Amino acid sequence: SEVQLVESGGGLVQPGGSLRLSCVTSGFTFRKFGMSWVRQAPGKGLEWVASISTPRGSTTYYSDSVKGRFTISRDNSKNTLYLQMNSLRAEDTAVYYCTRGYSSTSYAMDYWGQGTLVTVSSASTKGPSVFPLAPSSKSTSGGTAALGCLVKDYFPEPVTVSWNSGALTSGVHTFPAVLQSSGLYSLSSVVTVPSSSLGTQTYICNVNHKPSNTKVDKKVEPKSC
Amino acid sequence: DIVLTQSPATLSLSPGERATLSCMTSTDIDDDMNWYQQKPGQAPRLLISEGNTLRPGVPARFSGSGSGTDFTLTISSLEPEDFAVYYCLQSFNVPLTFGQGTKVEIKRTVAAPSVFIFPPSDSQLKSGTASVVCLLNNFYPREAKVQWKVDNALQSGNSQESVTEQDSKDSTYSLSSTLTLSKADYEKHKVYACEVTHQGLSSPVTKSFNRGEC
Amino acid sequence: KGNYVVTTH
Repeated sequence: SEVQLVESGGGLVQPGGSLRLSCVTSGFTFRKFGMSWVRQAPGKGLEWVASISTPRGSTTYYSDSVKGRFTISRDNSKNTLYLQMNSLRAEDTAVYYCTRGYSSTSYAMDYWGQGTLVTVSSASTKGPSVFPLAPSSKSTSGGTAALGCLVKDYFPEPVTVSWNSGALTSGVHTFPAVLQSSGLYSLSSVVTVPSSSLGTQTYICNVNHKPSNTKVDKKVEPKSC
Repeated sequence: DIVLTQSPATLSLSPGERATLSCMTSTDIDDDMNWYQQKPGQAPRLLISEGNTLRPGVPARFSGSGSGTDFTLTISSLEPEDFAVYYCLQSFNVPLTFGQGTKVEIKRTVAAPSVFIFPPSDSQLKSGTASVVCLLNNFYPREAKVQWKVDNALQSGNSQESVTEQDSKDSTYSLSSTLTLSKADYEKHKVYACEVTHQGLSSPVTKSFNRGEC
Repeated sequence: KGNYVVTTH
């Protein structure tokens, strides 16, 4: 794509805090286009945030959700769009996209950046505890068993999970993380394997949470008894 | 603010079939309707702009129709790359507002889940909390109800679910439900059960364990 | 007619 929009300035912030996003554009004459910010909360749809006029940007528009807290501006000499974000709240957590208005009379977006993630939370960096989801003692003879790992209570996203250092991929399902009421995340990863393998094959989940430098390998085995 | 209502929220079709997506608006927006496609992990892409205008470079199988209050995006014959989420956007007034999306997903034959329940590990219990996990593996269609029962009492408010994207090979979903209890609450009960309702199962399937069993 | 301006002057 000849048109490029590159967002920066995102990241973690405490409730009540501020961030300034920037978007540097290339491939078109920036001063000739209206621009907008649009955001997408985790697992949700698109939501318009703000728009700014061309050329000078005298004229601006805001969603009620952000009015009075956020300010959109532009610097045409730098091909840059800004979003000043004040008094941030948890519900402002989202990927923020810089977007170009496709015509001289519409803010409907044609081109979008890749987005920048803004996470608003009071949680502290914390590595997960990793607990086995042990295969049932009643696993069907000659049939299929399930086992897994629960990766609990970490912040921030993301964690990665592999099985047997990446050698085991067939039958693996690693679920999207869930944000718990505590403000910490949890997710589970499972795999189905032959019941006949449970006594002899090793199953290890390899969990990596880079923000906390947590690296855990958990062998998941039938529970003794 | 103008409300955009997209339906159906999920459209289940096979490659080659015609897809019809609807967006109705709460007031007359003339012809200022726009349609976007979005794939997981990617930014949206504009398909059709105001006046049902097909964007340059977008394949001819995409077209928009309607004006006023009732708008349609048609994909004349679905290609594999077209399974994605689609959003409508009105650009008549500020605030600019979007529909909630329609997911175009791959239809396949009915597949019942395999179901597995997992007790909390001893190491977790040592920590003060108990998570009980129920897995529904490889099912289609997406609709699935998971009901937790503790000594036959229906639970509410203390579980969370997560679901995978459609599998690239077999077009099924998988789902986990996690029941979270304090250690003290966990230890004052005996039987933990997950009951699964899915149209592939002729009646609901329950998997259970008793505390203290191997 | 819409309630916003994109190109000013």
